[PDB]
Amino acid sequence: SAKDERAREILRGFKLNWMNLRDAETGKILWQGTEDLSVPGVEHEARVPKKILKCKAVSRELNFSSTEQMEKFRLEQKVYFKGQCLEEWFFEFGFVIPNSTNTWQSLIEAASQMMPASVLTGNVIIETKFFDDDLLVSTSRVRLFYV
Ligand SMILES: c1ccc([C@@H]2Nc3ccccc3-c3nc4ccccc4n32)nc1
Ligand SMILES: c1ccc([C@@H]2Nc3ccccc3-c3nc4ccccc4n32)nc1
Repeated sequence: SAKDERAREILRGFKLNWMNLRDAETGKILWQGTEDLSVPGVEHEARVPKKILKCKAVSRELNFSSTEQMEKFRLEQKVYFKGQCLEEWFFEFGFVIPNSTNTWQSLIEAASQMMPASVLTGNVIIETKFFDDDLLVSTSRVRLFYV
């Protein structure tokens, strides 16, 4: 369909350039990277400090480029533990200018009692879906290790 084709054009023009995660209370950077963890079809991996699980909230900065215009760029993310969804998060960025580069800041609040890092590590998958409005542009997964 015309929509399948537009989703592929948007994905072809998209890159996640860099990202970081901070403790929202202190501001300190807990994780950073420059690889595009949203590329579909391969399982990505990330190692995060275990103490991130004790944060009341984490702030994310996500820097991305897009050749295509988007009217309502947004994300749906699911935290899966051994295949079961524990939490779902929704975030909206909105309009994206064609051929722009953009930094998107989001706050992720903890929900309700966290299992220990040693039980979670290697058993959490974050599934990220990027949309333009109701159009699914890509689905990607990162497996998390807590260190
Ligand atoms: C390190 C850790 C988790 C991710 C994961 N995976 C992601 C992949 C593409 C874009 C954003 C993320 C991301 N946002 C997160 C917010 C809270 C917890 C995990 C989150 N992710 N990426 C790198
Ligand atoms: C604050 C906000 C969200 C979470 C969230 N909450 C989680 C709930 C169940 C399993 C894993 C997580 C989780 N892994 C994370 C890796 C990086 C950042 C946040 C992460 N989480 N933890 C503290």
